[PDB]
Amino acid sequence: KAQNPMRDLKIEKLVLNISVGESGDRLTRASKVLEQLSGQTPVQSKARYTVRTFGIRRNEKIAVHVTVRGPKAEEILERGLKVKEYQLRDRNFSATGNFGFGIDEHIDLGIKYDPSIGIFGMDFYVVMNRPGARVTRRKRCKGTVGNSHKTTKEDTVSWFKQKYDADVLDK
Amino acid sequence: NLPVTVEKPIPVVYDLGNLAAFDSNVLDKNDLDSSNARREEKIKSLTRDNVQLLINQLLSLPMKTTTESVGGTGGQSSVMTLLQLPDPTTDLPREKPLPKAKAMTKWEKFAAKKGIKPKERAGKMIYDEASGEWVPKWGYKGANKKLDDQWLVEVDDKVKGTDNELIDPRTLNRAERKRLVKKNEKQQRRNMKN
Amino acid sequence: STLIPPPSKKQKKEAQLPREVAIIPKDLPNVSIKFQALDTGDNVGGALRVPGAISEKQLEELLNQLNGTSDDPVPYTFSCTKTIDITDNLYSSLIKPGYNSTEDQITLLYTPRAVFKVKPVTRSSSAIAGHGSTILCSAFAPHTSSRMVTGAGDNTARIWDCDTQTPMHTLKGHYNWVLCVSWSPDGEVIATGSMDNTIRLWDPKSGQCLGDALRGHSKWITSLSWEPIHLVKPGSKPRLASSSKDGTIKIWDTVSRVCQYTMSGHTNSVSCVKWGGQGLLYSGSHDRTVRVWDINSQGRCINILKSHAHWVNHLSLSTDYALRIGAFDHTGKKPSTPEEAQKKALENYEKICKKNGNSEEMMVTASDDYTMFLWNPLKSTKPIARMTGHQKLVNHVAFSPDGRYIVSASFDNSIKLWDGRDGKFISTFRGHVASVYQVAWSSDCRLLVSCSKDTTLKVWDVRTRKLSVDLPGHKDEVYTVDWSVDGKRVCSGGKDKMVRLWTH
Amino acid sequence: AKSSAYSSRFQTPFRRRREGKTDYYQRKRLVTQHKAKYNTPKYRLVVRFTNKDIICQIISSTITGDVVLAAAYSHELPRYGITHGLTNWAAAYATGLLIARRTLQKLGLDEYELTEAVEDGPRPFKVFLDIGLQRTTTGARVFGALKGASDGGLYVPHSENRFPGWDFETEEIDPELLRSYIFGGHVSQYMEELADDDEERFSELFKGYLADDIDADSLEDIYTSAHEAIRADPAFKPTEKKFTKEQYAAESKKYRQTKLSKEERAARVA
Amino acid sequence: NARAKRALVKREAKLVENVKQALFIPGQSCNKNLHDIMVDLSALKKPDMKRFNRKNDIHPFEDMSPLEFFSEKNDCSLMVLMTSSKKRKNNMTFIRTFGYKIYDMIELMVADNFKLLSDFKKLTFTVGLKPMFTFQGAAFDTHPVYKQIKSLFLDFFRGESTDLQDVAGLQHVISMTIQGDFQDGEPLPNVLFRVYKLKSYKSDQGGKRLPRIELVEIGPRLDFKIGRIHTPSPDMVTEAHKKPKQLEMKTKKNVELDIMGDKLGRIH
Amino acid sequence: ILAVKKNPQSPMYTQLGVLTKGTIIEVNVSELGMVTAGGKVVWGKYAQVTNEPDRDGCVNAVLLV
RNA sequence: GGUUGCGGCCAUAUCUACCAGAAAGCACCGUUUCCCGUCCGAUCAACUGUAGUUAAGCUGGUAAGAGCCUGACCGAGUAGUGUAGUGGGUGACCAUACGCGAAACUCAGGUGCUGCAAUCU
RNA sequence: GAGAACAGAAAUCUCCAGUAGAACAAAAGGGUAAAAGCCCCCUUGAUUUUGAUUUUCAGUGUGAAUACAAACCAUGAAAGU
Repeated sequence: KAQNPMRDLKIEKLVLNISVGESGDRLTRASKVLEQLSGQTPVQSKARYTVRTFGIRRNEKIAVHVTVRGPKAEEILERGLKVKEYQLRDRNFSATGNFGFGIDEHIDLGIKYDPSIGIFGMDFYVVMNRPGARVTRRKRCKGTVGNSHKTTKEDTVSWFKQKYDADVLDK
Repeated sequence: NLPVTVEKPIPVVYDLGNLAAFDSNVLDKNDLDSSNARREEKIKSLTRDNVQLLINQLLSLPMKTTTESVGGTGGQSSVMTLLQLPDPTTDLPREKPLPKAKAMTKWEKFAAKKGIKPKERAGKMIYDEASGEWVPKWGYKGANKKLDDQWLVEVDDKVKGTDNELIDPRTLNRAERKRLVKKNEKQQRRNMKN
Repeated sequence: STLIPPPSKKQKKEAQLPREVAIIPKDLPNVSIKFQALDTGDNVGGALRVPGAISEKQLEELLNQLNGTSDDPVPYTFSCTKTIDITDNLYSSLIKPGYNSTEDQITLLYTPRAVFKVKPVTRSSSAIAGHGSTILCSAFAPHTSSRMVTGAGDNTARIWDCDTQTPMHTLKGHYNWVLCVSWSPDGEVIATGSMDNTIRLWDPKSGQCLGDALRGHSKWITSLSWEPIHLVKPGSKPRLASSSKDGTIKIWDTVSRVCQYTMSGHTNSVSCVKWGGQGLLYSGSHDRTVRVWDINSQGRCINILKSHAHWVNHLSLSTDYALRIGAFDHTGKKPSTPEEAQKKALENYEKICKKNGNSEEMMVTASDDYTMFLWNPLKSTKPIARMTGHQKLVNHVAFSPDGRYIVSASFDNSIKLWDGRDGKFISTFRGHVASVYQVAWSSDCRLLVSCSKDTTLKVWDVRTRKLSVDLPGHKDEVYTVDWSVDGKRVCSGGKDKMVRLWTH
Repeated sequence: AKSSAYSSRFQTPFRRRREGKTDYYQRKRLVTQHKAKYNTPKYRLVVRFTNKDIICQIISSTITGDVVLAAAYSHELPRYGITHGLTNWAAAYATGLLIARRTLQKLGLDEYELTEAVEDGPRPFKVFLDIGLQRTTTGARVFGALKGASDGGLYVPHSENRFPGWDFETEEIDPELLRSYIFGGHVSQYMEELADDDEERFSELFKGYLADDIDADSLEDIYTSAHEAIRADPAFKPTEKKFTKEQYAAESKKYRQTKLSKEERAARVA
Repeated sequence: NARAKRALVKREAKLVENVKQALFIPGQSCNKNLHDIMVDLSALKKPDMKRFNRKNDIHPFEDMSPLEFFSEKNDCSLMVLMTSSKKRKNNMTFIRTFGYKIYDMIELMVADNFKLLSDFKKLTFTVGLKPMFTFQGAAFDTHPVYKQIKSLFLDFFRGESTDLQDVAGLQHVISMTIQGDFQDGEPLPNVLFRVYKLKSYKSDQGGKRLPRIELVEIGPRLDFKIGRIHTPSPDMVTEAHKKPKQLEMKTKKNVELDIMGDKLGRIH
Repeated sequence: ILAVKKNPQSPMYTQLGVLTKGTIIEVNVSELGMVTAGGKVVWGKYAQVTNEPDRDGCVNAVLLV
């Protein structure tokens, strides 16, 4: 069951997110640096609500995000872990097996700083699932996933321990 | 080679528009009772004879042929031959009553009295003199709302000495247009009430 | 759209009234009939009594039994002479109108027919692009309906695979418009005569050019005709006769790629040349004359036929379909050896040529004097008949594959159907609203297709003498239409630079 | 934390919608809607793709469940000479051609109905294309099967803006690229490109072609021979069955779990 | 909004009415037999059928307002209420409405000796084509109750009315026969409802234009006992059988329209 | 000529049938042999008058194609 | 008997949790030159059935689970609800004959049937 | 409900459950979930034009309004709408 090659946990997708709130030159530079870091054009996200405290109107631009898959996503993930000095908390993981973390200064990832670029923080989020994750996503005969094949927090912690040899910090 | 000439005591009447036949002959209750074992064969044979007569009538009906091909409107192409069904004869009640003609409105009575003929209504496009373009006279990008977007409007002298002096003439014209629209709606609801 | 007048109230009442069923009475007596062959006029069996409950199939089998050829019966169609055909049975065809009764004798003329049946084309199989200019000519392969050759105004021809309706080969040797194309009756080579006063030969399977062009004409090629296979001795390839605007008919031996004979009698442009089945060449030219040359007499002009007052635009022979098809049939079966091909082509020619005693090959000439002339050039120098009635020039003319009907397509927006023996007028196909450019028979002689200046094709049923189906789809004038040998496909081309394939 | 009220008030969809393989919104317009009220029966050419087979079926809707009139599969293509790539564009074309020729042969159009008493000649067979839950894309194998059936001789109403070779800037098609896709020129082009670029991937892919010594230039020839053979003999041959119905039933019932009686279940409870 | 207006226009009255819709309502007491018969008749009626799934406390001869509400909500002019009781076993009530008001009602009971559509296991016809009809027994022509039965079933299964009919669609016939003739002062005989598929064979006596017909039963065979009747008023009958007459050209004396479409007048 | 569709001067002149320059008229085009893409024969189309018939004694028009 | 494609009836078919499935089929699964689409070949599109796998998907078994369904000569012809012979009583109301006519309750049980085509050690 | 720097109850991203408990109109006692909701592509024609047909007007009775139909038109691979 665990010895079967079809239950292995892999990187489904990696989402790089920047939620800058105010739209303009800073949002454009965030989209530019995400394009630099991923090699792909990012996508904006429309405003969902309107709050005077946050100063955001309806249908405004707040954030940008990119999804990366494959060896490029693995390279970006290992750059993020290299910046994170290989120390992950147990609260970064969640019940569904995916995990995220925030980087406050993106210069250490491998991008030379420029005075126009400034300082940007970004959110890494890694989604974990086994092969056969398209059963819930294909057009024809859409179906659920059984519990045994489902992804659990303890199993993805075990996979991370096997892969990166990093202690899961309780506190 | 079975015969196709059904012989009946009482001649069957036909409603070819409804694809129906009616024979008013005598049926034996002992031959049609549920006790018998040949009752289904009797029913099948009676229906067989009536359907034979009906199909003979339908195939004796006049036929419509065409020379048009497929891919056009109509449905019938050159290879198809269609029976021309007559109007149905059986009287059937309608689901809803006939649409009553709406009574003449106040405008219609006035126009009849004054002999005003209805408008030709060729189109909604009018020629704007200041430009060289044809524009809609109402509706989407219509020419009835150009004063709303006019860059400069002269304030009329008659507005002086009134509390409407400081109000935008564009806003005043929008209010007057909306009042005219609501007056038309109220007149229509009055005609519906009457 | 202008509509037919709707039925009135009284007509609707009569329609609601019950109908009468046409049924054969069980007490129908016997009727005496005489079978007479339409082609030969030979009476068979004298007069014989038959019951009134006969069918067309049973009458056909009875006639075969009377002849004594029951092992291999040959289908027939029966008519009574007005001349009214037997549709289903004798009672409902003749006795029901009451013109011929059970007491009087009924003389039924029977005509042989084709065992195969061609379904009418009713829709466009495909619209295929590829030509850079207007399509000027088109033809089908004699052996198969899957290959079509089309010559256009972009100085090229195309070979189209009609199975997938996709282009297969491009023939790019000429420098000017490809005015005519022709597939060899053995199916081995395509000849293209062009506007640049040249003729080229192409291998179709490889889509290649057989060496160099056939040069020698000073004006553009007007028509290409092939030597018949049934006259070509086995082990040899048929020669190519070619007419041109310069008034000459050149004969080309293609194995040696030489020009042998140069007929020169015409004083104006030759409209068409035809290679008949008795070693003769018939040429129609704008000098208002028809010249008959003998290939067995060194190409000398045996006859000059002068009855037209204007250009003879076209000419057709009674055996034209057989000479075009060679040794093939509607089945598409290929002969084993060239000797077998020669014998089979001989039989195919003979079936049409030698009937009712002596072999004859009638000719029809359509001219610019709004008329046609029907000739029998071997027997007499005078025309057999003059066919008049068209208001404008007769552009195209064609004998039926069995040679019993003549169809003329004219510029008066009409087609006229005439009898193929005496040239007497039969009927007028109307429905085109512009000039009819050309026409084509089907293999079983039952259906006709015509292309017009009005951007439409029209398929007509010869038996009912009425329009069968009207096919639009071309965006411009249609210049050429052809029907396959097996009667499965129809190709059309014109000014819209597209090839339309049509099928049932 | 679903409650009894939720489970009682739940309104389940149809079975074919739960295990989604039937689009009822499309199907009701396919079956119950008519352009004219002349009562002409409708037929569907259903085209479906598995991971290893292509299914084409001519189906007439019936009130007690629809009935298949004629069927063809891509696993019958090795019989006609196509043993590799049974789920590509050319395989779809071959399956469409096969089902078209087989239907025409069965109906007698080319080599006692009530229409024979009114008309002299038979109508061309009209079927409407049914694609199910498949994306309509320019160059899809379902439209390849459509092209194959149309060339075979069935009348399927269609426009050509989804065939390969259709230019997007102008409403025109490229029959050269269409013929390349018909005779597998794209697969042969990939075969040559891999053979010249990376022998490693051409070792994995197209291994059977190397095993059978089938060159990258004979694909058109074998497709042409398959088309000729299909047109020559389209009649369906059922596969000769090694074992019988009862034998299959017994052998499968040996593996399927038997039923346990209510008394046995109560004994297990107590 | 535009879709709502289009739905209202489709619902509103017109000179040429659309096909009557049939709504199948199960009652308080229902059975598998009632469900099977309702499914078979809904197959015979569709695509002009709508079916309700829950149970409804409906008594047609005690309160018409739920039926009127259902008819007005679903825009259905034909209604079939399927209920059961000891007094009336397998009761099917056929309601026909005029202008969302109860025009007439018949109340029949299905006999226990019914064969379903699934029992025959025979090939059937294509979905949604109008059938042929045969009515056997002079009571359909003469007696008021059987007059109502004939008109009701013709209206129920008529479907679309057209002036052109494809011969390839002459598939099946519905036969209604009266179980033996009767006299005055006698109980009403049952009505037998049958469905047959046509098979045409060459006759060899009437030529190739007149074939021979044979029938194969598809079901469901039904024996209806005529329990209860509710008749419409004469004014409602006249209002329902009025004609629009806007469609027909007015017929003027001595004026005709000939084959070429010219208006001609006659003088005497 | 079949009808006077639109006189540009006035609808009154349209309904009187005035034929002046610029007037849209309907003309029978049966002899032009026009056929629709659907196969129907066109025998009525629109033309615009391009001359002054009161000045030159004749009506000249250009078809609107 | 399994499985697939197209269906009818639309929970006896649904939800939750374990186990089983030989063959065939189905599916996960490999690649991105081609036609095609996204931020992402994840979905869609194309190619090989070639590297593998029944881990899921799919089906079946199991559960005094939730839910659903069906027969009752079970409630019950009861409650309820309308007319009546001059039936009473100046009284607030009631059995009676004829009509129409339930649900709550109890018992017996159940957890998918089927139409067309093709195929499987 | 689980997680993800600023970012907490309310800003942005991911997973799972989610019969609609949202958003459109009506006042359902059964409206709509591979939608009738949200987003995208195409159409800007929508006051077309023909009619011996229905109704009304006219000193300009083969004109115009009006009803109905048809030919078109839009879109889609198509069924169709």
